[PDB]
Amino acid sequence: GSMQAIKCVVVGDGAVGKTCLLISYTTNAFPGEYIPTVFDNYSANVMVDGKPVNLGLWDTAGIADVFLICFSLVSPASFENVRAKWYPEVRHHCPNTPIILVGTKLDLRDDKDTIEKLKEKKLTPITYPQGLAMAKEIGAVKYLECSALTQRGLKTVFDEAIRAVLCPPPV
Ligand SMILES: Nc1nc2c(ncn2[C@@H]2O[C@H](COP(=O)(O)OP(=O)(O)NP(=O)(O)O)[C@@H](O)[C@H]2O)c(=O)[nH]1
Ligand SMILES: [Mg+2]
Repeated sequence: GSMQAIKCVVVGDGAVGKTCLLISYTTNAFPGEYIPTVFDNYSANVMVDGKPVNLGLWDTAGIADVFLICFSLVSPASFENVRAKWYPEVRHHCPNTPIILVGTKLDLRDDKDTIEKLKEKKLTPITYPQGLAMAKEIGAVKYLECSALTQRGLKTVFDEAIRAVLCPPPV
């Protein structure tokens, strides 16, 4: 053993939950404490489809094998920036590198008070069909929703980032 190294770079607007996504996945605990930019990258040794992989995860302020573009499901402004900023920025460096679109803070999309404070701003959470359509719009290989807090959807984000590298499409 013998494992494949895969580099994954995580981008998206400020406060969408990139750091908490990576820490929750790699330590299995949502961080209830301050996180100094001491760490800009995290690591996980994972088995996907019977294949041992060293997943290297690179965090940013909001050569990759795969990118995660993240937006908060309760921030329409972060969602618009997926196509306005993050997709063009990734594609200038890397025309072909797969992208996974990730909607974060899934626990808040059905949260009553987060729905109610948005409604004061004539905003509403991003729905699953809207996210899926934005993924098609930016040519993302997959669209996934997750909560770092509850860990719902969290493992699948990384499993899919890995499958995107290990199993590229025909062509
Ligand atoms: N309810 C909920 N809050 C979350 C979740 N993930 C992160 N948060 C909260 O969202 C805020 C931002 O999280 P953080 O991971 O620091 O975001 P970031 O994208 O790294 N920010 P930056 O780009 O500035 O470094 C924090 O208050 C954090 O607790 C989640 O899944 N659910
Ligand atoms: Mg951060």
